[PDB]
Amino acid sequence: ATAAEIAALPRQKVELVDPPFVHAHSQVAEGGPKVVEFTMVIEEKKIVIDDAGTEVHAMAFNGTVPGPLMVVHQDDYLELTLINPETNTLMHNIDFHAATGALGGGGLTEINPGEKTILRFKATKPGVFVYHCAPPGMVPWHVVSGGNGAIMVLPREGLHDGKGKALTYDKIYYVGEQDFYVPRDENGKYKKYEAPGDAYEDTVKVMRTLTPTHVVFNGAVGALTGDKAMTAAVGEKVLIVHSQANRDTRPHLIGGHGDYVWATGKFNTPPDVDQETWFIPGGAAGAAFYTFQQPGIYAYVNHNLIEAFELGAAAHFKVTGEWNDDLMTSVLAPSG
Amino acid sequence: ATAAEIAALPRQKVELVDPPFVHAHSQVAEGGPKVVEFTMVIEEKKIVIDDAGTEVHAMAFNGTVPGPLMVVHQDDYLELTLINPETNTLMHNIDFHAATGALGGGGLTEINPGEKTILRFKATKPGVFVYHCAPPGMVPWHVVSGGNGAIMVLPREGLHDGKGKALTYDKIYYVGEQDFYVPRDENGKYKKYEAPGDAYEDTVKVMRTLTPTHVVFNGAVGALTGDKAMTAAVGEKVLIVHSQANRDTRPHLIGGHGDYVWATGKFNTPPDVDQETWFIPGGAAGAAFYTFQQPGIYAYVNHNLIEAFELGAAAHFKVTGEWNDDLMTSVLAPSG
Amino acid sequence: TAAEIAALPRQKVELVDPPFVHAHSQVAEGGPKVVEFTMVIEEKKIVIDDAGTEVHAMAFNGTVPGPLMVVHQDDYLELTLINPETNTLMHNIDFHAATGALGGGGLTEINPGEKTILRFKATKPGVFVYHCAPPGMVPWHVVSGGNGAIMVLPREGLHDGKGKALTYDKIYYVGEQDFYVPRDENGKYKKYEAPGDAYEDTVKVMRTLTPTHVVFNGAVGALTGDKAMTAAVGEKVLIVHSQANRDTRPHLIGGHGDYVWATGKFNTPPDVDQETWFIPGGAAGAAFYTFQQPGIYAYVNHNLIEAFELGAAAHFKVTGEWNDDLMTSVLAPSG
Ligand SMILES: [Cu+]
Ligand SMILES: [Cu+]
Ligand SMILES: [Cu+]
Ligand SMILES: [Cu+]
Ligand SMILES: [Cu+]
Ligand SMILES: [Cu+]
Ligand SMILES: [Cu+]
Ligand SMILES: [Cu+]
Ligand SMILES: [Cu+]
Repeated sequence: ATAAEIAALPRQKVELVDPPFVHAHSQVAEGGPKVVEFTMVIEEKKIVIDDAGTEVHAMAFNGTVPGPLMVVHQDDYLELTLINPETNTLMHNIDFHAATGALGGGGLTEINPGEKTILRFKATKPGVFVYHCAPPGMVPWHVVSGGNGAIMVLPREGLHDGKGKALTYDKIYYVGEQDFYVPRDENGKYKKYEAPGDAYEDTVKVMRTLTPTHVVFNGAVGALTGDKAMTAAVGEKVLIVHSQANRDTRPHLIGGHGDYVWATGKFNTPPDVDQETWFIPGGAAGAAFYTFQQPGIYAYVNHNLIEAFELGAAAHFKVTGEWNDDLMTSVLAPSG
Repeated sequence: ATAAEIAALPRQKVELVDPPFVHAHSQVAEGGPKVVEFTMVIEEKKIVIDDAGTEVHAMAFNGTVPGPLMVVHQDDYLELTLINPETNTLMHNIDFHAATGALGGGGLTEINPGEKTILRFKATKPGVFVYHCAPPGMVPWHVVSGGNGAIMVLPREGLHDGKGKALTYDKIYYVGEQDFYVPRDENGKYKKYEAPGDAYEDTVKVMRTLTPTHVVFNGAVGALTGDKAMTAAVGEKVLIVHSQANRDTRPHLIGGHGDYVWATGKFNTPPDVDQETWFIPGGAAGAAFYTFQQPGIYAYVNHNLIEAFELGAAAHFKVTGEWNDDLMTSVLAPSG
Repeated sequence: TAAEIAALPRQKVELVDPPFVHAHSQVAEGGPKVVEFTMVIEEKKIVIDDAGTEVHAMAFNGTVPGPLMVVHQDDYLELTLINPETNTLMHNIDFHAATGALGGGGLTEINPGEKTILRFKATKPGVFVYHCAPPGMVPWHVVSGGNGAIMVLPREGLHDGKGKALTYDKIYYVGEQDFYVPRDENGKYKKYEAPGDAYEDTVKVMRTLTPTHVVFNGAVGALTGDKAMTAAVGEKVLIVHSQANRDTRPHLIGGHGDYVWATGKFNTPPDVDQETWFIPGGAAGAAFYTFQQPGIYAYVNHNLIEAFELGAAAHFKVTGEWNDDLMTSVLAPSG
């Protein structure tokens, strides 16, 4: 399309919602290509990531870790207004893995505090894709400070399986998985800082060990458990988008499966089926489609169980409905 | 299916065999759906995991690390009797990745010492699947103490390749791979403990490093070597089921290939072909099919070669038969 | 038959250093050939970073990684492997592409002052690791750089899932190396007189499973600056990537993998529209991309700590015209 042609396209302004929720959208595309507009402010904020009061200087797209999921369709234009507020201390930018050229938008979106930019890219490829901050000289530091999220580029005709049967989700959740590298003192205590810059040297030392101190969902230990558990009902079709901008993960729905899993996150690559545990490399997002069959609490985990139950990479689903004794039954309950 | 229909189904009681062997089964299902019955006693026991005599307090399904492979067909019911003897000190349970609901069975199988339980589940999806102990609050500790195994749910029609050709193995082996985290003293020598509980806090410390001290097949360094080497012959078709309940692995047959590899372990997902090295994420089982073409010794390894040759993740095959100079020949043997 | 093999054409090929690849045709020309290669194993000190950090490398053909060898399915690869009397160690070679004798390693154990010639039939199409593998010292030889890759092209060249021909304009080979360099008490990398002096200290670092360096083409920044890879808008590029010991996750920052044989095997259909692909330790993968935008791209292991802190970052410098349909700055950074 020409510049004049793009300028003629319908503009639709989208209002983002916080992970793990996803803003309103249509699975099948509404008419021809549109310029879908989003705005996010990059917020620098202290976050507490565990019950010990451990702090991280987070870089939060739209105020969250991870930043929110943006949903467009293949061949829409994603037009992001990105804003760096005056109260911030650092330059920030954005690399969209979905985009083509200028380091994913990174080379065109470098904003100092008090600056804004507007980037437009054509979403030519269907899938779930990571985005992250990537300032030259400080790339992994910003990323492991929570400066990442994802987008979903839906096929204009919605999702399908390998064979062409439509796959339509009733619910969609976005899990952003985060590896943190929090410096400790000589007593094994996590250190605190009064400015993001103050933690830099200490953090880089920990980063180089390639061993995170915490691995969490939605920015904290227990962020997606208890009250903040994701919800479903027996018979509901759920899509779980999962991203990790820096480090590998192996998602697993304990009590469930991934009926269809785009493990690479790309919708033109046919999904794997009947998955127990899938694998998403650092720097990617994946998506799993499941229909719930049993009510109760599920644990959705990074299935390195040390990472899940020692380091924080565990979420819950709360599922309502009738128990199915055909699928599973206790023939003899625990007894002498 | 109703309770009355299931009650009407035939029962078979299977005798489990120790890994790497697999109990007598048929690849193609004989008859309609059965209720397949297994019994396992969990043993808390001291095991030696290397030639130095390093010991671990293991949690051992059926007394072995890994626990034995259970084999059923799709839409069979698996009915496990699980026994926690009174000589044990901890509660145990079981999560079948093959199963649907109650945390894979974990929520219905919490047994204290002196207790037993019977769990039935419908095997709705064909593939190889991990099972493991998963007691709330102590999940990874039990798993990395050896408390894991696998099952195989064969399609009723046996195995096929991606494209409708039947694949029939002559023999099957199950390689359970285990990451162990053994505390060291101030001179780097492995510590021993009187009771399982004594080791807990030191072991958690090593676990948090995400660096296993040992990575072994069938419970110990070199367990599948010497007169315990796996065997085949030229022309023989071998299925190799491989599981890792906690940590990623990258299986490789040195001198051979994976002709068909269900790297995700799920038989409705078409296998990769002509593989050098496949990838099995932590919390999953995979399976490779190979037809041996050359006689001699092969090493079957996790192809992080440090993990293979320093940490313990190497097995051998001894293969009998005639050498094929077409496939490979020494034109000029090592000479001055 | 014996005569049929004996009668097949023999052809000598000259190797070139990574990231470049020797002359080859994508579509096989004629029937099966015996393609002849020669490599001299060089034990040599190499510098791997900007602080002058040294490794006693084992370098097939004098390079880390060793060079890419290219043949076609059902060709034979016939390698003459030479271990100079000036070397101190025995070496051999395991071809993951080959069948038997531990990939060739059991037939190629050559002491200093020896050579050997190995022939194998390249029965399966794909990119495959090769590495040194002396019994009992396998990982030490591999993490000292003694590894490379080969490509076994389908006789009919590459195809997509629908069997449409994929023809590259150029090919690069990125060999990724995990190094495990000992440090003294003050955190300074140690140096050693002979390779064997470093053995015990090196194995200690190896057991932490934590590399000190993760590099492309044998050194931090080897494929950046005046040594960036190059392309033009519209140009079709195959990037072959190997890691003989440790997982990696390649990502073309600014680009994609249009077709990615993540397993490296050409009979396994490629994944498409890839953001970041995954290559397990002990394998090679291949990605096909058609550049759409000019500029600098970063080609990385997308554990960004490995990429930017440990060395796993390369560049592409791409010429041609910007495409505003694909991407445009609507409002440039402004106060
Ligand atoms: Cu940034
Ligand atoms: Cu940032
Ligand atoms: Cu990225
Ligand atoms: Cu247990
Ligand atoms: Cu347990
Ligand atoms: Cu599990
Ligand atoms: Cu060597
Ligand atoms: Cu050696
Ligand atoms: Cu190898």
